[PDB]
This record gives sequence, C-alpha cells and structure tokens, in this order.
Amino acid sequence: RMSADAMLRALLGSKHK
Amino acid sequence: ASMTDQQAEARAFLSEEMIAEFKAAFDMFDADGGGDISTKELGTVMRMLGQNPTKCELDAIICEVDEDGSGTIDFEEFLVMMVRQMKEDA
Ligand SMILES: [Ca+2]
Ligand SMILES: [Ca+2]
Repeated sequence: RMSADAMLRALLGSKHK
Repeated sequence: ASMTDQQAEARAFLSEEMIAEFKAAFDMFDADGGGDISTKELGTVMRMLGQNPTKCELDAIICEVDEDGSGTIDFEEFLVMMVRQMKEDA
C-alpha cells in the first residue's frame, strides 16, 4: 500500500511524447 | 462547497514522477468509465501486474481512503489513498 510505485509504474502513463 | 482538501495536498505531497505513473492504470482502473475505483477495480490492475492484495487487503486501504464512507475512490482521491499510508507511520 505504501510503495505502490510498482503497479503505478507497471502500465506507466504510456505517454511517450 | 468544502469537505476535505486532502486530495489536493496529495498531488503536492507526491513528486511529479509519481503523478506521471499515477495515470498509468488510471485508464484500466475505471471499468464503467463513469464512476470510481472500488475493491474490485483495485484487485484487477493489481492482479494483472504483480501485486496480490486480497479482498480484506484492498478493503483495508479503501476504508481509510473514503472519508465519507462510500467505498469509491474519486479522481484526486486516488492520490490521498497512498498519502494516508506513505507518511502514516508513528
Ligand atoms: Ca470505474
Ligand atoms: Ca469517497
């Protein structure tokens, strides 16, 4: 719950640009 | 019309790096695309990525997120949910 950067970084914003 | 500005400070409490990735599953999260995130929407992206938060698991967090007691995570509310666990430590 604390370090949720994993799931957050998993799919990632997927912006690229 | 004010109730809780915790969702606002959340975006400021976290770095831009967090916000960016924050919008990662933000899309896959919402199933209907016209409500909010529940206990089911959580285990979804959480189970199809790596995490494995059981029912009681997600229920524990959401219970702290929803200050009103709706069981649903709003837009900015998705940022405070982590803030209530991050700094939260004695
Ligand atoms: Ca939804
Ligand atoms: Ca709520």
